Amino acid sequence: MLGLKTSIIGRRVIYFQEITSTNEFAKTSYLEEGTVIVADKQTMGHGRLNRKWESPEGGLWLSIVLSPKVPQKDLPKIVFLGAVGVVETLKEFSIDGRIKWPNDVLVNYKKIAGVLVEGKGDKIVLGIGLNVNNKVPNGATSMKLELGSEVPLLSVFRSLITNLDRLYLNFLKNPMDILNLVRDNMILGVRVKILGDGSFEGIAEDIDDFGRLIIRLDSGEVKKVIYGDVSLRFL
Amino acid sequence: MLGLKTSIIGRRVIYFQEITSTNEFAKTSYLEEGTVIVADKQTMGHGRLNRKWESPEGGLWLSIVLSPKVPQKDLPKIVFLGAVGVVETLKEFSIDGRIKWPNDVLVNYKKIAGVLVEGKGDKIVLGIGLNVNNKVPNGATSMKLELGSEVPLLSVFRSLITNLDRLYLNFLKNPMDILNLVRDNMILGVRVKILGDGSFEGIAEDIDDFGRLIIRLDSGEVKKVIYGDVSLRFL
Ligand SMILES: Nc1ncnc2c1ncn2[C@@H]1O[C@H](COP(=O)(O)OC(=O)CCCC[C@@H]2SC[C@@H]3NC(=O)N[C@@H]32)[C@@H](O)[C@H]1O
Ligand SMILES: Nc1ncnc2c1ncn2[C@@H]1O[C@H](COP(=O)(O)OC(=O)CCCC[C@@H]2SC[C@@H]3NC(=O)N[C@@H]32)[C@@H](O)[C@H]1O
Ligand SMILES: [Mn+2]
Ligand SMILES: [Mn+2]
Repeated sequence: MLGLKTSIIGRRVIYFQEITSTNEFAKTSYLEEGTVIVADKQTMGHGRLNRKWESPEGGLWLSIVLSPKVPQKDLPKIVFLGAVGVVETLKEFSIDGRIKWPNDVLVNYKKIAGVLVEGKGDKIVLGIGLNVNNKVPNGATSMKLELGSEVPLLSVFRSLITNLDRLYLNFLKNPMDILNLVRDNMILGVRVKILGDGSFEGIAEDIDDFGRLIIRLDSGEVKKVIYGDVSLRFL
Repeated sequence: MLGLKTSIIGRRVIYFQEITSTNEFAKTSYLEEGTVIVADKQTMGHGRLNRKWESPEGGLWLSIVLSPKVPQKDLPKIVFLGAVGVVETLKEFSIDGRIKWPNDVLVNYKKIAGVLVEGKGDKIVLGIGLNVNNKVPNGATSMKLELGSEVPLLSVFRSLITNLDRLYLNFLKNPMDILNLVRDNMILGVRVKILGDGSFEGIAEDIDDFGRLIIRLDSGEVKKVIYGDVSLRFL
C-alpha cells in the first residue's frame, strides 16, 4: 500500500506504534536484506557507547538490515551512507544539514540526526535517528524547528529510503564513491578535540581513503582518527 | 512513522512491495494480534476455495492477525467484521457498498471488495481485498472508477484500519452487535440461487443469528445456508 519503488532498502517495512529499539529488533530478528524497521517512538532508544537516544513521537526512528557484498575493509563507510542519506533528504527540504565525523548530522552546529551501525557477519544494521516534528533535547534541533513549520513525516521517510536505496546500490558497485560525498558535506577546516585514550586537539582537515578523520595538530603533527571508542568535539 | 492510533489492529504493520499472499504469510509466520500484513502486489492472490484474487498495484491487499478469545460459535462472524469495515470506509469516501452474502461487498452490484478469513491454530487471519486505483476484472469496479479520480491508497488504509479496530474491540465485548450492522448493509429481499450438489433457488430473506443465509424456496420451505463450498448467485 506504500508503493515503494526502491530496489533493496524498503523491499519490506515493519512499522511499530512503539518499540524498545529498532536496532535491537533488527539485530535480533531474522530479517531479509533491505527490510526497514520503523517506529513512532522508542522506549529504549540507543546511541553509541551505551548512550541513550531520545525518541519521542514526531521524529524518524528507523533501522535497515543490510548484507553488504563488499570487502570487510569498507564496512566503516556504511555509517557515512546513513549520514549522506540524511543530508541529501535535508537538502530536499531546503535544510542545510552538515556531517560531523563520525556519525552526526548538524544544522548550525545543532544535532538533528544520529547514525549507528551495529553488528557484523552477513548482517549489518543501519540505524538512523532524525528529529522532524518531535521535541528535542536542549542544544539539538529538528526539521520543524528549522523550517518554522511541521513537516509530513511520511514524506521525509520516502525521501530518505529513496536516497539510501540509490546510495547503497552504488556503494555495492563503487565502495569509494561515498567518501567524495562525505567530504563535500562534512564540517572541516575548524579546530576539533578528540577524546579517546587521553585526548588531543587540532584541525580536522579531511577524511582519507579509509574514512579516517585527518587531524593536524598545532605541532604540525598529523594524526589519523579511526572511529571506535572515540568522541569528537568542536572548539 | 505512520502514527496509527489503533488499540489492537495496526499496533504493527508489515509492508511488502511484493508477496505471494498476505493471508498465507500471516498463516505461516508467528505474529502478534493486531499485526497487519499488507502488500502493493500479490503474485498468488487467494479467494475462496481455489479461486484466484487479482492483486495488481494500486489496490489494497491485507490480512490481519487475530485471536479473539470469545465463544467458538461467534468465530464465523469475523468475515462480517471485515465486510462491515470495508462498507464503512467506503461511505467515508462517499461510496455506498452493499454486502453480498457471504464475503462480498458490491457497489451497484459490481464487486469492489472481498473478505477471506482462514483459521490457523487458535490464530485467525482476516484477509481483505479492496480495489482502489488498480485495474479490475471485467464486471468488477474500484473506488477510482466510482469516484472518477485516483484515491490516496494510504488514506483508505488508515480509514479501514481505524474502522476494523473499533469494530473488533466491540466484537470482543458484544459479539452479537456485528450481525445487526450486516443486516442493515446486506443485499436481501432478492431472488438468488445457491449452487453445488443440491443447488436451489429462493428469496434471500435474512441472515441467521449464526450468520447463516435464510432462504425461502418457492415451496415455502426455508433453508439455512452456511458458507462452505456454496456459491451465491443473483438471478
Ligand atoms: N533526539 C535526539 N536529538 C539530538 N541529539 C540527541 C537525541 N537524543 C539523544 N541525543 C544526544 O546524542 C547522543 C547520542 O549520540 P551518539 O553519537 O552516540 O549516537 C547517535 O547519534 C545515534 C543515534 C541513533 C538513533 C537511531 S533511532 C533508530 C535506531 N534505533 C536505536 O535504538 N538507535 C538508532 C546522546 O548521548 C545525547 O547527548
Ligand atoms: N481484484 C478483484 N476485484 C473484484 N473481483 C475479483 C478480483 N480478483 C478476482 N475477483 C473475482 O472474485 C472471485 C474470488 O471470490 P471469492 O468470493 O472466492 O473471494 C474473495 O472475495 C476474497 C478475496 C480476498 C482477497 C484478500 S487480498 C489480502 C488477502 N491475501 C490473499 O491472498 N487473499 C486475501 C474470483 O473467483 C474472481 O472471479
Ligand atoms: Mn555522535
Ligand atoms: Mn464471494
